[PDB]
Amino acid sequence: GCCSYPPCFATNPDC
Repeated sequence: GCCSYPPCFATNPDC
């Protein structure tokens, strides 16, 4: 998962 990449985590802050 791209959870360790800011913009991706921005769409998934729940990670």
